[PDB]
Amino acid sequence: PSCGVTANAIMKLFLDKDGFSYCFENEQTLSLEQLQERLSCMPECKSFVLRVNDGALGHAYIVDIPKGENSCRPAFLYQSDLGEGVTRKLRFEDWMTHKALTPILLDDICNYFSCMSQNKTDLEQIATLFDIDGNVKMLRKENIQYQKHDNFSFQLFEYDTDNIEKNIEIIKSLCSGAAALE
Amino acid sequence: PSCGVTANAIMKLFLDKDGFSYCFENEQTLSLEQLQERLSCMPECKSFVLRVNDGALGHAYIVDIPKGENSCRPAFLYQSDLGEGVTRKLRFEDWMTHKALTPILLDDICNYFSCMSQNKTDLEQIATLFDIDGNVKMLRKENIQYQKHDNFSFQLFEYDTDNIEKNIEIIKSLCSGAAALEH
Repeated sequence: PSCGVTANAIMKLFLDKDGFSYCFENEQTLSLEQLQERLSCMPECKSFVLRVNDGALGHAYIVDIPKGENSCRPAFLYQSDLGEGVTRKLRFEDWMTHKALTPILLDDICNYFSCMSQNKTDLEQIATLFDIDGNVKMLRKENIQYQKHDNFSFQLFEYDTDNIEKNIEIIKSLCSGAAALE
Repeated sequence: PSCGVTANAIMKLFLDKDGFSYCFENEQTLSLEQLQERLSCMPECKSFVLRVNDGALGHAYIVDIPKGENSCRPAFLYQSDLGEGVTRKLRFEDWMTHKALTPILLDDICNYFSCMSQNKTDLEQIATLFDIDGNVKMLRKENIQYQKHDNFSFQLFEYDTDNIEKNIEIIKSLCSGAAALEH
C-alpha cells in the first residue's frame, strides 16, 4: 500500500467508532499556520493524532501526540514509504518494529514543518526524522517537490486511548481469517 | 468482537476506498422483500456483499456473492459469534480457516431467510449454514426470537475484487506494526 493509504488506515484505527467512519477526502484540513495555533493551545490532558500531507517530501504520515507535559512534549511518528520521493522505500513493519518505538519531540517535527514550508530544510533534519537509519545518503534531493505556498496540509483530531485499543483488537481478530479470504 | 462488530469490519474491508468509508449506522437498508427483488435481477458480471442483521436468529453475518451465473449462483458466508444465542461461540479465525472457504449456494441461504421470516425453524438448515461442524445438538432453539414482521434487515453493496485485495494487504501490514501504535 502507498504512504497515503497507510496513513488513512491508521486514522481509522484511532478514530472509527459506532456512527463515525473516518474518510480522508471528506474531513476538514488545516494549514500550517492554523496547525501552529491549535498546537499552541493543546492541553496536557488530551491526546491527538495528526495526519500530515507532506507535498514537498512526497509523502503522508501520522504524528501521535499522547497526553503529556507541554514542556518537551513527546510524539511518535508512524509511516510507510514506496520510495518515489526524497525518502527511501520503507515497509511499515520495519519502521514500526524499530525507529517508531522511540519518542521524538513534537517541537522537532514542527520545526521541520516550518523549515520545509519555506524550503529552508536540510538533509540531516530530514534523515533524522524519516530515515530508518538516519542516513542522509539515502535521500534524493532531486525528488523534492517544493511549491511556494501550500506544501503541507494537515488533519488534527482528538483521540481516546480506549478507541485505538478496541480497533486494534478488531483488526487482530480479522487478520488471520482475512488472509485466507480471497 | 461481537458478531455485528465483525460484520461491520468485513464490510469496510470490501468497500472502503478513496472517497468512501462504510459506516453501518448511516447506510441504506433493505427489507427481505426488497432483497428478494434485487436478487432476481442481480447482474452476473458484478460481485456483491450482503450484510445480514438476522433478528430471529439473533445474529449478524456477511454473504459474499462473486461474479457468476444466476443459476445455482455460489456465495460465501463469513461470521463470528459470541455464543449467547441460538448458535454457539465461534471465533472468526476458526470459521474462516475451516468451513468458510467452501462455497455455498446463494439459493440455500435465501431459502433459509424465507423459512425463518415465516417462523418455520429448521434446525438442520441452521446447523448446516452456521455451525462449524454442522452439529444440530450444539444449537439452542429456545433462543430464537421470532417477531411477526421485520425480522431481517439487509445492506447490499457492489464491490471490486481489487479493493478487497488492497484492504487485506493493509490490515496485515497494520497488524504487523500494531505494538508501536499504543503507549
